[PDB]
Amino acid sequence: MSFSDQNLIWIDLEMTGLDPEMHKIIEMATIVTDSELNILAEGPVIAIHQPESELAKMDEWCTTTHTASGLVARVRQSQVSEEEAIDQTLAFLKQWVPEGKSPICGNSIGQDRRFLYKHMPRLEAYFHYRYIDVSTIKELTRRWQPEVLKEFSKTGSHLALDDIRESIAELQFYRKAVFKI
Ligand code: NA
Repeated sequence: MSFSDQNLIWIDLEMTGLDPEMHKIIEMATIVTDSELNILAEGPVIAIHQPESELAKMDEWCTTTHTASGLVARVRQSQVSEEEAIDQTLAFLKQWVPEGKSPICGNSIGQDRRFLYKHMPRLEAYFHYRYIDVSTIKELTRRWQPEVLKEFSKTGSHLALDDIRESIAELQFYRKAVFKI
């Protein structure tokens, strides 16, 4: 419909920890915006099944966070593997953005990209090599005019779709508050 090579692919992952070689993806969500950050479509929100032995690698922060959000129960119930999650996400993205054109967009998105390289390389390959990291702008704002940051707050629920929605809202806030373009 509004298929364009200027559209942006936003992605957030939840994981069993911080180390791609050790840990696993347990949730993925994607959103497509246009170049002006208008949300065009939300993609599959997928709790990815992992066996107990992988969930058992989670530290206290991960265990309490992902249990209290209901994600662990959804992971245990899920019948969707990483490959099926890739397939579903690619089938969605191909309707909105061409392959290789959108940077990866989100908060500290380098960490997510590391997990994509290791666990979902077919999905990583869909992104342009660049990064649109909203936390880059957060950090520069904290240093150049930190009082701006008191005007925006995040819930930070670690539900992947809600957090990527917050990432977009954060960048929308920055465009009005710290940008002049
Ligand atoms: Na994240």
